[PDB]
Amino acid sequence: VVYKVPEEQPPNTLIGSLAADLYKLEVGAPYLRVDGKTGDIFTTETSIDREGLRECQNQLPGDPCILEFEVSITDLVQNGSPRLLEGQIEVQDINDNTPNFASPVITLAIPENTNIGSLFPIPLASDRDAGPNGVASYELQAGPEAQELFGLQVAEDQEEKQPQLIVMGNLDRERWDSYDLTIKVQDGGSPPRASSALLRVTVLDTNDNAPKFERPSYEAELSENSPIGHSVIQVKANDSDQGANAEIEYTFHQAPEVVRRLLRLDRNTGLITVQGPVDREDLSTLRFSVLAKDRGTNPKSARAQVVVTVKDMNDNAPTIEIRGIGLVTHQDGMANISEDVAEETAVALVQVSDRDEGENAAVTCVVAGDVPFQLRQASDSKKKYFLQTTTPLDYEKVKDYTIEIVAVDSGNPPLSSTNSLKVQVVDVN
Amino acid sequence: VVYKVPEEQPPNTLIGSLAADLYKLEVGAPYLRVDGKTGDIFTTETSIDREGLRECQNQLPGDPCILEFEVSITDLVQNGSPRLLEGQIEVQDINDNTPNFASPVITLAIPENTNIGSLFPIPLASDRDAGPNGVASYELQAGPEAQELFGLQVAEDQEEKQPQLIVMGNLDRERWDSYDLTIKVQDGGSPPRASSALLRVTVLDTNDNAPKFERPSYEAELSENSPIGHSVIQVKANDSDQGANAEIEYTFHQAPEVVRRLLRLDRNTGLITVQGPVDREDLSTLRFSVLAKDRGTNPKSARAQVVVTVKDMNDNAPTIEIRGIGLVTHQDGMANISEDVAEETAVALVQVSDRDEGENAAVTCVVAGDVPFQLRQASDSKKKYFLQTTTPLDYEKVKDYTIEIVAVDSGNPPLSSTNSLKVQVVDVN
Ligand SMILES: [Ca+2]
Ligand SMILES: [Ca+2]
Ligand SMILES: [Ca+2]
Ligand SMILES: [Ca+2]
Ligand SMILES: [Ca+2]
Ligand SMILES: [Ca+2]
Ligand SMILES: [Ca+2]
Ligand SMILES: [Ca+2]
Ligand SMILES: [Ca+2]
Ligand SMILES: [Ca+2]
Ligand SMILES: [Ca+2]
Ligand SMILES: [Ca+2]
Ligand SMILES: [Ca+2]
Ligand SMILES: [Ca+2]
Ligand SMILES: [Ca+2]
Ligand SMILES: [Ca+2]
Ligand SMILES: [Ca+2]
Ligand SMILES: [Ca+2]
Ligand SMILES: [Ca+2]
Ligand SMILES: [Ca+2]
Ligand SMILES: [Ca+2]
Ligand SMILES: [Ca+2]
Repeated sequence: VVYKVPEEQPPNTLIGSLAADLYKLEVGAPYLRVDGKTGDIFTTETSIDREGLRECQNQLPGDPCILEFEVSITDLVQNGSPRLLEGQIEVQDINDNTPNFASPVITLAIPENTNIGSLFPIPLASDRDAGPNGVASYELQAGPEAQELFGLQVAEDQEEKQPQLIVMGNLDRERWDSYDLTIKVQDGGSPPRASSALLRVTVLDTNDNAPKFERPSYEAELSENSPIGHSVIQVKANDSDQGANAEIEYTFHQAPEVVRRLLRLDRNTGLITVQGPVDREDLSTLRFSVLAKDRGTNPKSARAQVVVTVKDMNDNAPTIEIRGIGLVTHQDGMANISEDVAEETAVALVQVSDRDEGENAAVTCVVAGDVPFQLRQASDSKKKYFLQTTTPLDYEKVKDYTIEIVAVDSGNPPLSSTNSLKVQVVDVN
Repeated sequence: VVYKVPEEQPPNTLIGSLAADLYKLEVGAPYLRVDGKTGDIFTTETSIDREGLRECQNQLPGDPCILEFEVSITDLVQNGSPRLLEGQIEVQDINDNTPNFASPVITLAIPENTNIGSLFPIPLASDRDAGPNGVASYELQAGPEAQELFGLQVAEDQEEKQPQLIVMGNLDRERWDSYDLTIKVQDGGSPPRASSALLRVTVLDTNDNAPKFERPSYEAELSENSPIGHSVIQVKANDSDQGANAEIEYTFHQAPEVVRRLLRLDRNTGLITVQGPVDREDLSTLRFSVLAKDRGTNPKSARAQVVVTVKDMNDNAPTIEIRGIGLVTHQDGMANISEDVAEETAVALVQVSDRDEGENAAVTCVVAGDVPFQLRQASDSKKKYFLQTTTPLDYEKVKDYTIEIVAVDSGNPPLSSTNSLKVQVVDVN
C-alpha cells in the first residue's frame, strides 16, 4: 500500500508503520530502513530527492513520483513461509529549486519604428520543481525612459507561460539604440525563489533616412583643355542610417552625352575628374545633376545640381574674312578695281574674329608691306574694316597688288593669322 | 539698329525699312532679302527658326535671340564711298514646340507603408520654346482608387518646376502592387501644347510579414532504431512577402543535445530525418521547437512545437533477478538451505522485468529440468515470484541443486533470458 513522504527530509524521519498485520527490507535499499517486530519504516543518510530519482525523470506534469520498495514478513512463531508486501512511497515535492534562465544575459533585437503593440518572445525560465513550486510569474524592471517603451505580457496559450516584450512607443535607432531591462522570474513556493536576467533590447536599423548632400548645389571652375584625370570637384552626401543603409553611391542623374563624355564620376568617392577634351568653344558650361543613393534594399536617394564653368584658353587663332561691298565684288580671292578711282575708295570689306574670349579674342589687325591700302574701322572681338586706297591709282605700275592682312590676339602665347586679296586694275585713257 | 520679328513667318514678310537715311545685303544671307532704292527688308524661303539658329543655342533664360546682318549704302549720286549699317534682328518666340517627357512610360518605385506626405520626384518634361511658351503645368490623371493614394505637387524652389508624387494613403504590396496614373504636361502658350506619359507606380516590398507554420504544433510517430536518413516529419511555414523577405530557413529553436544528436533538420526543406540511434529506452518522446525565419535584412520568425513519439521495438531481453528473502540469503549466486524443511518453503525471491513495452515486455517465466522447486506469483512486465520447494528434502542425494530459471517475451522475434541458483543443503539426523 501507499505512503506520502516529503523529499529531502532529515535522516530517520518516520514515514510510517503497518496499518496491516521479523519485518525485513528486501527492496528500496539506499533510501529506506525498517525495524523488525514493529513494521515501522524511516528515511536514511541518503535523502530521497524528487528531482534526483531515476524513476521520476521524464514525467508529464501531474504524474506522482513513486519510489517502490518491498519488505518481507518472515515470522509467525516460525510457522509460515514468508508473505511479502510490495509498497509504494509517493514523494511529495518541496520548493528546493530556483527558476533559472538559460543565460543571465538575454539579447533582443527589435527593429526601429516597430508598430506599437508588437510582441517579442523572451526565453522561458525553467524550474526543476513541480506544479505550484515551479515558474509562477515574470516581472519586467526598467528605468523610467524604458518603462514607457516596453511592457511585459505572458501567453498562457501553450499551457506553459511564454513571456513577451510589448513595444509601446516608437523606437528610433538614430536617437537611441540600446536599452537595459531586467527580467525577473519567480516561482509559486512559500517562500518564493527568484532569479533575474539582464534583458538587452538592441534597436535594429531600418533604412528610414535618405542621403543629404553637404551643399544643395555645387559650382566649380575648370580650365578648357585640362589633362585627363584633372580633379574637377568632389560631391559628398551623408546618411544617418547604419551599414549599407548609409553606404552611398554617386552616379549622374540628368546628364547629357556631351557631359558624360568629358566627366567621370567615381561611384564611391563622388570625385569628378576629366575624361575627355574640354572645349570652352563647344561648351562653356557643364550643367548636370548628381544622384546620391544608399545601398538599402529599397535605396533612398538625393540629387544635387552641379555647374562647371569652363574657362578660356587662347587655343584659337583669329580669322580674317575678306569679302566685297556694293559693286566691288571678289572672285576666287581676287578683285577688279579700275585705275583712276578716288583716293580712299574702299576695295574690300574685312571682318576679323576670334573664337576665344576676353583678351584671348581681342584682335589687332593691320596691313603688311608697302602697298597704297589701309584699314578703317567701319562698325570688340569682332571688328569690321573698310580696306581703302591711300593714293590715286594709274596703270603706270599696277595690276600687281597682293594685299596681305595680318591679325593677332592678346593671348599668351599670342596667335596670328594672315589672309590676302589680289587687286587687278584696268587702265583708263 | 534693332528689329523685332517673330520666327517661322511665311516668306516675304516685311520686317521693316529705314527710319535711317543702292541698299545691298552683305551679311545675313540665307534668311533676309533687301530691295535697293527703298532700304526695305524681308524674310525668305529659309525661315528664321528661333530653336534652329546656331547663335541661339545654350542661352540663359531671358537673353534675346539676335540674328546679325549687314547692309551697305552704296549710292549718293555716285559720290561717296559706301557707309555700312550693322543691324540686329531680335527673333520673337512663337509656341511651335510641344513639352515632352524623355520617355512616354515613367516608372516609380514606392515602398510599402511609406508615410503619408512622402514626396517622390517625377522626371521633368522639357520644351524647346522660351519663357511663357515653355512648361506651365503638370496634371495627374488617375482612376478613383488611385486618386485617393497619390497627389501631385510642384516645387518652384529650383526656379525650374520639379513635379512630385505625394503618397496620401497606405500602400500594401500584399493587397495591390501596381498603379497606372497618367502625368500630363502643358505649356503656357495660347493655344497650349500638351503631352502625356504613363506613370506607373510599383509598390516595393518591405519585410512586414512573419512566417506562419501550416500547423501551430506538429506530432509524429517514429520507430525506435529507425535507419539513418529515415524521414520523421516535414515542417513548413509560409510568408506573404517577396523574394528574400519570404525565403525561409528552418533551425532548431529549443532543442536539447539528446534530440540534436538523433534528428537532422534541413534549413531549406524543413524535413526532419534520423541522424543517430533512436532508443525508446533512453528517450520515449522527442520534444523540441522549430524556428522558421525569413531571409529579410531584419529577419522575422515563428516557432512551432514538435512532439515525436518513439515507438517500441523488442530489442531487450528480459532480466531475471534472483535474491534472498528473510533469513535465507544468497552468497555469490549460491544459497544454504538445510535438508528437512517444510514442503513449499521458499528458497529465493525471483524478480523478472523487461526494459521494453506492452507485448515486448510481457514475460513468461519458468523452471528448467526435473528439480523439486517451482515459482509462485508473490505480488505486468515486472513479476515477483517465490522460488519454493515441491517436495521434502533429505541429504539422501542432494547439495547438488542447480536451479535454472528461463524467461521469455511476447515480442517478435521473442527474446529469452536465463539465470540460475545453486542450493547447498545441510544433513539433519
Ligand atoms: Ca530536491
Ligand atoms: Ca522552485
Ligand atoms: Ca523539489
Ligand atoms: Ca530612425
Ligand atoms: Ca548602443
Ligand atoms: Ca539611408
Ligand atoms: Ca535608421
Ligand atoms: Ca577650344
Ligand atoms: Ca584667340
Ligand atoms: Ca578658347
Ligand atoms: Ca593709264
Ligand atoms: Ca521654331
Ligand atoms: Ca511650347
Ligand atoms: Ca519657338
Ligand atoms: Ca504589407
Ligand atoms: Ca502588379
Ligand atoms: Ca517576411
Ligand atoms: Ca511585404
Ligand atoms: Ca532499445
Ligand atoms: Ca523485450
Ligand atoms: Ca524497445
Ligand atoms: Ca539425512
